[PDB]
Order: sequence, then C-alpha cells, then structure tokens
Amino acid sequence: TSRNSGRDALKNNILAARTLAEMLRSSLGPKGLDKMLIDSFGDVTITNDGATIVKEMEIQHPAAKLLVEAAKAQDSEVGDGTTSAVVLAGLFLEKAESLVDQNIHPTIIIEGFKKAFNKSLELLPQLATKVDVSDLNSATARDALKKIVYTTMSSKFMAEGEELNKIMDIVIDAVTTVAEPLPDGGYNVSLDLIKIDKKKGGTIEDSQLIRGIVLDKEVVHAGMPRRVEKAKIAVLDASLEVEKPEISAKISITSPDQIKAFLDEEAKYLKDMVDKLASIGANVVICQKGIDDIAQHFLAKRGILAVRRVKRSDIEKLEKALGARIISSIKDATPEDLGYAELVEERKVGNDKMVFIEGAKNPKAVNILLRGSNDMALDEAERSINDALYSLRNILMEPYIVPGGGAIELELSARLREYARSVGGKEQLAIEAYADALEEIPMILAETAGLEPISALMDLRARHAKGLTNCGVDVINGKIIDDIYSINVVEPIRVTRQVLKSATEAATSIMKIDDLIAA
Amino acid sequence: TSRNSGRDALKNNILAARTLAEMLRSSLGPKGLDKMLIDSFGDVTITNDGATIVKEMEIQHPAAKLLVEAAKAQDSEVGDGTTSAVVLAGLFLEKAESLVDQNIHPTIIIEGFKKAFNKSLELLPQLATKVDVSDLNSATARDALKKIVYTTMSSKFMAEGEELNKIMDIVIDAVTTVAEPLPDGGYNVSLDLIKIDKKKGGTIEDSQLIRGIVLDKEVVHAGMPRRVEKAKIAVLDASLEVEKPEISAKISITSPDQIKAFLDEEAKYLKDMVDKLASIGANVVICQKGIDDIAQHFLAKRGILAVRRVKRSDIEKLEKALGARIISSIKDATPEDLGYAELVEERKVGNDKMVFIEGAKNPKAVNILLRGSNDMALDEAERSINDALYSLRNILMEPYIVPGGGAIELELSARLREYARSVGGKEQLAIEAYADALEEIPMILAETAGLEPISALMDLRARHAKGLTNCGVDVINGKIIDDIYSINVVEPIRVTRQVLKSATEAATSIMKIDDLIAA
Amino acid sequence: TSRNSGRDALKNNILAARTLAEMLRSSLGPKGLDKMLIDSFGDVTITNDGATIVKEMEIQHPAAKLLVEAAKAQDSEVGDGTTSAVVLAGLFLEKAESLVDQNIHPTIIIEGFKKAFNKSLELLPQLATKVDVSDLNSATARDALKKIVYTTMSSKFMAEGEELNKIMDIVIDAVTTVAEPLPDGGYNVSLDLIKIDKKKGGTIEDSQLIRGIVLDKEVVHAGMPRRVEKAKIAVLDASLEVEKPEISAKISITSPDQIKAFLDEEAKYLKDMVDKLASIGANVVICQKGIDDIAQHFLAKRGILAVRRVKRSDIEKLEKALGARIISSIKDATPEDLGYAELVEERKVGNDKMVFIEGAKNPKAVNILLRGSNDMALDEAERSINDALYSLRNILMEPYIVPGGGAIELELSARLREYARSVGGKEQLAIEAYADALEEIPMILAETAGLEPISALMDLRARHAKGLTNCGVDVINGKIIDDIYSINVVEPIRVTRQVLKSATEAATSIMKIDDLIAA
Repeated sequence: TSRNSGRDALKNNILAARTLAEMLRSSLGPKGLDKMLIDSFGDVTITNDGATIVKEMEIQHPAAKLLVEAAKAQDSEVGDGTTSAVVLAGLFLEKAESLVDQNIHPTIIIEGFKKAFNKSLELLPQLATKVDVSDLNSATARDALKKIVYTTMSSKFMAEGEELNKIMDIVIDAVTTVAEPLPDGGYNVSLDLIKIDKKKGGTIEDSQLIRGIVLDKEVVHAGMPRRVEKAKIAVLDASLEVEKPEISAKISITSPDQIKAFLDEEAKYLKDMVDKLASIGANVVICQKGIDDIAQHFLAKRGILAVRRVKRSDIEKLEKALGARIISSIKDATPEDLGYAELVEERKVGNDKMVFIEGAKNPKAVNILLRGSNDMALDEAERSINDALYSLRNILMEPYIVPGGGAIELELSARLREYARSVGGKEQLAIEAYADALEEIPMILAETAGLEPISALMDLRARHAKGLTNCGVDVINGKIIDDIYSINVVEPIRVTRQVLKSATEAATSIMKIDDLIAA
Repeated sequence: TSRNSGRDALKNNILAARTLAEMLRSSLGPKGLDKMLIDSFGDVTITNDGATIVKEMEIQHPAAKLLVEAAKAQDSEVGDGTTSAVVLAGLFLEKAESLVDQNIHPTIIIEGFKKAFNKSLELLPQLATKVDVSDLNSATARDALKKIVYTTMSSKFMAEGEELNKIMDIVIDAVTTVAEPLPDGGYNVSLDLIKIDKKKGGTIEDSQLIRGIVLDKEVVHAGMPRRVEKAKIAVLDASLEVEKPEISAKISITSPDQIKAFLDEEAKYLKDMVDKLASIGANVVICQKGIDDIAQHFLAKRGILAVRRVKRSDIEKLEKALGARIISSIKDATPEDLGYAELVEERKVGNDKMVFIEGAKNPKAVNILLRGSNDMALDEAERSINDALYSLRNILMEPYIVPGGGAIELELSARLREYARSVGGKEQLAIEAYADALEEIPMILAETAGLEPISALMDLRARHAKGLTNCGVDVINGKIIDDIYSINVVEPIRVTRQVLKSATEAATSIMKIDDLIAA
Repeated sequence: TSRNSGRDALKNNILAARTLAEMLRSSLGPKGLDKMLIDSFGDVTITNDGATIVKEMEIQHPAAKLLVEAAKAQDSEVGDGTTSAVVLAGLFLEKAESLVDQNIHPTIIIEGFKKAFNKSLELLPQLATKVDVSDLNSATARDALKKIVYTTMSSKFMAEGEELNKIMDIVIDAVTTVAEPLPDGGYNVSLDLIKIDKKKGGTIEDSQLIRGIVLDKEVVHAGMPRRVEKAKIAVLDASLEVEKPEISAKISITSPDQIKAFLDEEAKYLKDMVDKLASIGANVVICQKGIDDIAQHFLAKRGILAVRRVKRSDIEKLEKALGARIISSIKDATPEDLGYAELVEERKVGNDKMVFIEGAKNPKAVNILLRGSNDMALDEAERSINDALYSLRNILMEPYIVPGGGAIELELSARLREYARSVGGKEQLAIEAYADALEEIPMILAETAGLEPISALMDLRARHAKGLTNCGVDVINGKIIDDIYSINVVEPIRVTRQVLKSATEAATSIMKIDDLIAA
C-alpha cells in the first residue's frame, strides 16, 4: 500500500505536469515538431495538434489526466491556443515550486498569482487595441478581421498561401453576414449551424455559398421528380414504414393469396401515409428514418421528391434555415410544420449526386461548397476554413485585438516589476515570479523556430525599454521585428484571456491538491 | 489469534484516530487542501470533503469504522463543522493519552472531561448571543441571517462573490417565510419540503420561488391541453394500464381478430378508469407509473391533463401542497381524495418543458427555480444555496449565534484555567487538559493560512487577556483581528455545540473500549 | 556510512541522554536501587553511585560520553548530588526536545535556558539562608553545621548511626580547627593534607586526631632507637643503597678476596651517606626507597631512627607539617632542607607497629587514627568521614545553606510561572518548560520512597499556596512535612548550585551540537 504525506504527492503531481507540458512544447510554435501515435488496431497518426496528441495517447499519471480536461475545453475555442495553455500551466507551476522552495506556502503563492492575474485583467483593456463593432456592415474595408483570419492561417500552416486566404476571407465575410449584433457590441456567432461540404474535381475559386442546406443522401427511386421550384419542404421524424399492433401474432403461410392480401393491407397503410404528406401540400419530403419501397412508388406517383436517411445534424440545420418544424405523426399530417425554399434539385458535383435546397429568408444556417482538386488540398482548405472561423468567433465575440507572444507579455512583465514594488509581504515574491513566467513566453517562440533564445530575450527587453513596447519576432522571416501590429501579426484578445485563465486555474489546482487514497 | 492486554488495544485505537486526524486537518479550514480518491474502475475524484473521503474509503482500523457513521450522519446537519468534528475528537483524545501517561485511571480522566464539558455547556448559552425570532417581520431586518449566509458562502469557497451572496440571501429570506415561527423562538424549517430545480440559459437574477411544485416530467400525449385553470388534482398510486385478473391463464392465439377482441376488451377497461377520474372531478392527474396509449386517447377526449412518472419525494410535496390524499384504487373511484390547485400548465425553462402547479393556500412546500448560465456556475450556485439553507436551519432552529473558531475557544480555555484551580485531585488535571484541547483549535487556523501557529496562539492569548475577548482571525487579509463578530463573521450555536457534543462522544467511546475479538 | 539531516543527529543524541537519565533515576536518592557491574576478570560489583556506574560501564552513545566528564569533575566536590546531577541534565533536555517538536530553533532554547538559569542565580542568594562566618571558634554551637554533616551521612546509609555520628562530630570539630578562615565567608580547607589510618581491635570511641604524621612502615633494624626527642628530620628521595658508579663494567668475579673488597667498597659508600646525615645533625631519616643492611648498621651506630620505603603522598604531608624540604642529594649534605619534630617514636596500635611523628609547630596537615571493632564498622566509618568532609568543605567555602530537594525548586517554579507571563516570544515557552522540569525534581523523591508522584506534586503545589514554601518530603516516615529544616535536613548552597550548574551546562551542550563524522 503506497502512502503519501508531506509535500511528497506535490512533487509527484508537478513532475507529471511538467513532463506533459515540456513534451507538448516541442510541438508548440509554428515551426515545431509532430509526434507519431499508434493505435491499438495499428493505425498510425502523425499530428502536432496538442489536444489531438493527448487524445491519441493513454494517460498514465493522474495529474496529467486533470491537465488534459483543461485542454479539451480550450480546444473547442482555440485549437492552437490549447497547446499554448498547457505549456503556460507548466511554466507557471515551476515558478510555484521555486516559491515553495523559498517556504512561501502554497496558499500564499495561490493568492499572489491571482493578484498578478487581477493586474493582468485590468491591463488587458488598456494595453489592448479595440477595433470597434462595425466597419460598414461588419466587414467592409475589412482590415482588423482580415488581419486575424490571415494571421491565424499564416501561424497554423506557414509559408505562402495568398490565393487560399482571399477565398477564405470571402467565405468568412459571408459567414459574418449570418451573425448579428447586440448593444454589447459582439455578434451572435453560431459555428454550430454552419455546414461545410468538400467535393473533388475543381479549384478553390470554385467554392460557393448556399443559402439553404445541401443533402448528400439518395432520392433513391427512379420515378421521383429530381428538381422542384418554389418548394414547400416537409421534414419527418417518424419512419415511412408501417407500425405493428399492440399485441399480435404471426403464423407460416403457403397458400399464396393470403400473403398477397397481407401486403395489400400494408400498401393501403403506406398509401394512407403518402396521402397525408400530399394533403399538407408537400412538394419535397425529407425523412430521418427509412422510407419503404411502396411508399416511394406512391410519393413519385403524387409527384413528390423524397430523401431518405438524413443525419441528425443536417435535420437541426434544415429546420433553422427553412422553417420546417418537423412532423412527428404522419397520421396527424401536421400542417404548419412545412418549410420554404426558392428551389430544390439533385445536382452531380464531383460526379456524386447531391440535393441542394437554396433561396432562404433569414437563415442562421447556411452551407459552403468547398471545391478543389483531389483530396489533400481540400482537407487542408476545410481545416483552414475551420481555424479561420474559430478565430472569427473570437474577434466577433469581442472587437479587441492584441498581438501574440511579443509585446503584451513583455509589457505585463515590466508593469508587474513596478506593481510588486508597491506590493509588500511574501506576496511581492509571487508577483515578481509571475512576471518571470511571462518572460518564459517570447524566447521559447524564438527557440521552436530555431533561434538563440537568451539573446532574443535580452534584445526584446532592451528594444522595449530604450525603444518601444510593440516589438515582436517574425517567424516567416525568422528575425526580431519592430512594431508587430505594423507587420500585421495580431490575435483576437479572447485567445489571450482564455489561455492565461486556464493556465492560472490549472496551476492553482495542482498546488491546491495533497492526499491520495486509491482503491 | 490477535491478542490485547495492558492498555494495548487502546494505544492502537488512539493511533488510528490520530493518524486519521493528521491527514483530515489539512482539509479542515478554508485555505485547506483537496484530497484524491481513485476508483477501482480508475475514476479519480479530487475534493476537499474529508468526511466523504473517509466514508468512501475502506477502513482497516475498527475504531475508524466507528467514527465514519458519525461523520456520515453530521454531513446532512452541516458541511464545514463535520470534517472539523472528526479532528476535534482527536484533540481531546491526545490530551487524554498524556493523562493516561501520568497513570490517571480512565474513569477519572473521563469524569473530569464530563465536568469540564458541563461547565462549557452552562457557559455557551451565557457567553452566547440571541437575536430572537426576528428583528422585523420574519427576515426583513436581515442582520443575523445576512452574516451567517455570507459567512458560510465564504467558508465553503473563500473568494469574491457578492452578486451571488445577495441572490442566495433573497432565497434564504423567502424560505423563512415558509418556515413560520414557534413559541420556542425558532421556526419550523423543513428541507424535506424544499425543492430546487436548476436550468441553463439565463442568469441567477432569474431565480424565483414558486407557490406549488414543478414537475420536470412529461405531460404525455399531444391532444391534452397544456394548461388547466382551476385545476382539481388526483394523485394516483396505481398504473393507468389494465392489471391482471384474480386467476390467470395464457392462451396461444393466431386468429388475428380474437387478438383485436382482447385489445378492445382492454379498451373498455381503460375508458372506464378515465370516466372514473372525471367523475371524481379531476381535471389534472398524477400517475406514478406507466399510462396506456389507449388511455392517453381517453384522457385527451375527456379533456384531463395527465402527467406521468412523478418520483416519491415530489409526491410527498404534492400531498402537503394540494391537500391530495392520493387514490390507492381506481376501482373504488374514491371521491374526496382530491386536491386543489389554482392552475396547472406546461412551461419552458431553459428551452426544456416542465409542468408547474401553483397557487396553493398557505404553502408549506415550495419549489425554487434556479436559472444559471451554462453548468459550472449554476452547479456551484445550487451547492452554495444548499449549504446556506442548512446554515439557516441551524440558526432558525436555535436563535443563538456565537463568535466560534477564535473567540469562544480562548474565552473558554481561560475560564477553565480558573475552574480547574478550584477543583482538586486528578479530576482537576482532566479539566485543565480539556482547557488545553480548546487551544489546539484557532492556531491551527493560523497554520492553514500559512502563518506560524505557536506564534499566533501566544499573541492571540495576550490580546484576548489585556485587550478583549472577541479577538478572532481574518483569513482574507490574513491577520488577528479585534471584534470578529463586527466584521460580519458569526457562527450558529448549533454547529459548535453539536460537534463538541459528538467529539466528546467519540473520545469518551474510544476511552471506554478495550479488547477486540474478530471471527 | 550513516548520514543525518532534518534534526536527526540531535534527536538521537537526546535519546541517548534520556535513556541515561531514566537509568540513573532508579538509583536516584537514598531509598534507591543498586546496579550490578561485573568485571571482565570476574570481580562482581554492586553500587548506587552514579560517578562509579558510569565509570564501570562501556559507554556506547557519544552524547552520554560527553555526560561522563561532568559527573567525574562533580564527584571531586560531592558524591550524592552527583548521582542526582546525571538525571538533572536529561530532565531539562527532555523539555528542550518538546520545544523542538514546537519547531523552536535550538539557539532560542539555549538563550532561554540561560535566562531561566540567570533568574535562578539571583534568587539562590536571596532565597538562601546565611549561617555566616566560622560561627564562634570552631563552630561551637554547632546547629547548622550539625545539620549539613548529618544530612550527607543520613543520605548515604540511612537507619540510625547516631553513636557513629557523635564520634564523627568530635572528628569534624577537630578537623574544623585545622581549616583557617578567609574574607567574606571564604575558607582554606584541605582534604588532600588529611590522612586517615584504620586499626582494629578496640572501639570507635578510641578514634583520635594526631597533630603530626603516623607511618604504617617500619623502623627496620632492631638496633635503632624506638623513641626520639627534639628530632631533626632528614627526608631522603634517594636510596640508602648504592646508586652505581658513573661509568662501569660488569664481569664475572671468582677471586674470593676481591669479592670482599668490592663489598667493603660498597660499605664505605653507605657509611659515607650516614656520615653526611650525621654532619647535618639528623636524628630521624625518612626514605622513599630502600635502606641497605650495612646502612642500617651505621644508622644505629650514630643513633638515628630510620624508616625505609614510605609512599609519595605521605611525604608531601610530612614536608608541610615538619618544615622539611626533602633531599635527593645526600652528597651535598644541605642542612637547611631539614625539618623539626618535638618527638618521633615507634608505637603499637593493635598488634601493629607504627612510627608516629607528633609535636608539630603550626600544622595545616593532620593525620587521623580510626579505631573500631573488626573491619566493617571502620570501613563504613571511613566512607562517612569522607562524605562528611566533602559536605563540610562546601559549607566552609560558602556559609549559606538551603532546603534543597523540596523548597527552593517549588519556589523557583512558582516564580518562573509568573516570570514567563511577563516574557514574550518563544523564550517564555522555554522558561515554562524549565519550571516543569523543577516539578520533575521533588515527586520522584516521593515515588522512590514508594508513593504516587503526580498526587504528591499537586499536594506540595497546594501546600506552598495555603501554607509556607519550606515544606519537604519525609522518606523516613513517607509523608509530606512542614518546615524541612526543622526535621534537620538542609544542603550547603555550593552542592546544589554546582550540580545545577553542571546540568544546565550539559543540556545546553547537547542542544548546541550537530552532525557526526566517524573515521
């Protein structure tokens, strides 16, 4: 029975978190290193994505399992920032151990890091830049939004991609349109109701928006119509297949006429169901479940276009964009649950059939068709559209931008080694150690990119002090570079705020934790 | 065989409680540390709850198994004092081991602790302060109640949170009105008639009391009304399905009409049951089991709003609030078992449907609807309110308050070392060792906060002696502080007196026990 | 090899001294218990003396090897107190270890111990009772002196011994005259110049002082005088045998006549040696080596009373008492190194012959003849005179007495628990632990006498509060008793003060030392 007391556990849980952190940090910055991760059934996985590397890995040390939940939540917000937050938690934790070493006590270290965080939060509206709510209907002149969706793409893929960024910028500007504004001055951004389909056999300039939903599923039957104009769409929850009685019996039959009459009873149940769809005035129908083969014959006879197995995600999207509030009971044929589209057709794209519903009054749910050559350039173009949207949801939900890893971090360190001077007690040691951790940002960027770190740090300090506090480094040209917003490299403020929060919350928790009793 | 002789079992039974204590004292106070408890299924659980961690963990010393049932029982009474009550038992016990070391017979050591305690007990109503029933109406002058609800929130958390304190305070004001007052000078507070439902998608300012009960639960078929005005309520213990006859047989059918004739016989039973309810006068019904589909048609035709699966606790509330005395038997149709509601409707909270019964004469049983943001602040606000209602039930069921955890302890220890002079024999040493035990509380508060315990105690000692007896300690600015009650920090008498009652119980029992025979 | 950190080395050295203290506590006081120490040659040894128990034993813990040197040096001053003195060091030391458990750095404890001891030293002359000067001639009234001498004898034997005591009082009183006095309560006292001879076959009552030296050795050849009046005493460190030629040879002589002439050559050198003595005019001769037969023939012829082989100690006393100055050089015949006696005779005590020099101008050096029955009553009577002379030299060099072991300590212990109240820091904590050690003196003298110690402690605490500070413990009838000087029991202040110096010296020392490097 392994027992523990006496700061013994804290040295074991700092050690696990430092080991997790200094392994994801070789895979941090834009020029860093990808890991390979092999699965139980042998599948190989290469990524530098740091919430993916923990996911693709069985986690053997309990302190490392807690740190992983912090990354998961952060990855839904910023899929780069979530690596960065794990390293930041780690670099916070080894200043916490130095302070323990000096005997400052973990509670006092916890309260001095929180007090450092409070100063950081009243410094992130002053030192940050606010670009305001609207340039001429949210996106005209574009600039500030243009800069963060370019910067994020340039950091997360590197090299040149100017003929990819302009199509992504247009695609982003159309998603920006969906979203609308408040006297909070952010935007209602629903990336949930956004849907992207990628199809071979074109080029990226050949991507387009649809103001309605596109369905991959089959119209399935030869007799059906394949294009509908001024389409009234029923979305149906229930199966288009007959339901058995409450209590019931079956027997084996030879005798072939009574088998034909069982079928003919079941066909007057499907033809009843169809008459109900057609009674509503339904021209299209969408069915979440199967549709029986007889019911498809009668839907084509009434001149009505059916789709089969439409997946769960596509049904919320089809609701929110057309107004179809979705029939529960075929029998009740419910009459106002009918939605509206300008047009509905089956189109071949990339040779695959696809049914496109388009022309929709005020949808929060649109579909983007993403064309390219074969597959690797298309997967890469989806990922680019994803990362750009996630950056857009941070600038939209707060119109503040800030540069990342060069200016802010150094200014926070210098204002804090002025704050800690007005601060007295064994609280000044925690504020000045929190500042030192900020200086551990900055010089690690220059080291992932293969530069000397201690000379880059000293040189950033010396230019920030005798020159100005806006300096940073250019990873693409790989050198120290004056006023980094003038170099056009900026982040949404919500990626800063959220990764400094999830680093001060997680490091506070490994200090806050002592005993361990295991079954 | 395991043997025991010569105070052997007892030294080992003291050892068990001291080793339990020396691990539990680190999560006792409100700068403390979180413990870790790992499942046999690999689920890690980090919490600062120490009475839960002993209850949940296998106990291999029989004298720690005795102490868990008391720890368990006390956690429904209070949530900070029960970790402390466990530690408190040790602190009298390790002064008894010294007395035992000085060869003093265990009867005399017991009898002086009993005397010391009787002296403390006639001093806790005298040094103690009474605020009576009220200062205005029930709760309007709030005062005493404001300090215990703000203090408890502070102990169970210890960080900023005033816009939560006022809202939780309004909930406490609302609950007292329900209570209503006794000639003792208490109130009749019952957590067994209190109900809190928490729902996402707004804020805590959108919390309210309800005069009746809210059922999360389904009102069934679409065809019934979703609101009833001047509702006559049946609560029914049986199913609305047709039960099995007296003597019973199973027959194999493959004729399809003689199965439909069995179903239509069942349908004349269900249409009866529904006619019965409507003869009783009932407009609404609660059915504590399943409802047949045939009967949901018959209820919707007779215009009766039925609700399904209302759990046993909720049912008790519906009885108390509606004057419903509950149909045991539909067959007897029994017609004065009927309650009365001003209205019953289905309403959405946080998008989700919920059935609310409200407008209830002289309601003793209330439903609180707790809106919140997403899940973590809302979950935390439900937990904060629970701990504040349990602290309101302590203050309400005895209108005595005290400045415990600093002042009460130093005043008692100094009164005992005057009492103990006036007593003779080895009984006088038990009274001064009991005094000495009150002194290990208080300074342990100083060690938890990262300060020097022995230096706090000696400084606290002179300041209570030349200064003033209501000296405490502040763990927000981290200092010894004169008049602690004046800084809005007081304790109900009942968390102190009771945990001092069950710790003197625990230490008296472990003194009374010798051999150990196990089969 | 074994390393140490974390306070370990110092904890392990407290344990060695704490075991030594609790092993010497079984031989604490005159009711105590004897140990058995068997030699490697098989001599079995039974004793209660702690300077002897420590000496006969192989000391295997270094801190206890440190403690052996303090016992030795104290044993030169007094022999009962020194048994108490090994325990006293531990008894402070085991309060030092409690203060370390309190986290108190050893430095603070040393400086605090120093301050308890400094308070005790300005109270040990104020609480003390002063006998003053030499109290009329040779202490003629005796009283105080009778009590310090009885107390030491009463302690090292118990029982009666009254008819031994009275003769011992005639011997102390004759010894007191020898002693001669110095300013301000000083004395000149020499037990190194005191010589005791014991002869059997009479009564204790027949013991006497001699104001001259008694020689156990013999006057040699029968032809020498048996009594000499107005003797000129030559003392010779040189043989009265040849001392060999300067440069020489050794051969085998056959030659009978040359054998006689070599023999006659040796005889003229002895006769020379006598003629040098006879030219000085010597009547007695003392030889610390042998005397040749020829030289004894020539000593009888000149009329000279010679003793042969007398030991080195006896010569220092005869030199001082006769005015002699001791010849190594018979050849220089240097006539002023010659001492003077009124008389020298050979005299019978018992059946033994003895040579007595008596009749001495101005002795500060006397010889005592101790007669008794057989042997055991004389050996016990020697031990008693020894122990009594070591107590007398302590009242004589400082004429202050105290009721120590009951009075003095409790009055210090009540002053210190009032003193530590006016005291601050962890220096009050160190003083209140010293006050507690004083309570460990006093009750162990009552557990030894066979009673319960903790009941005895409270009853003296109370006695010192309702009545007066001068009570002590009766172990001869096993009770506590008012005014202990009236029972005839008191210590010389220098036997209490020195054994309390050497315990506060020891315990301070074991606290100042760390680490252990062993080669």
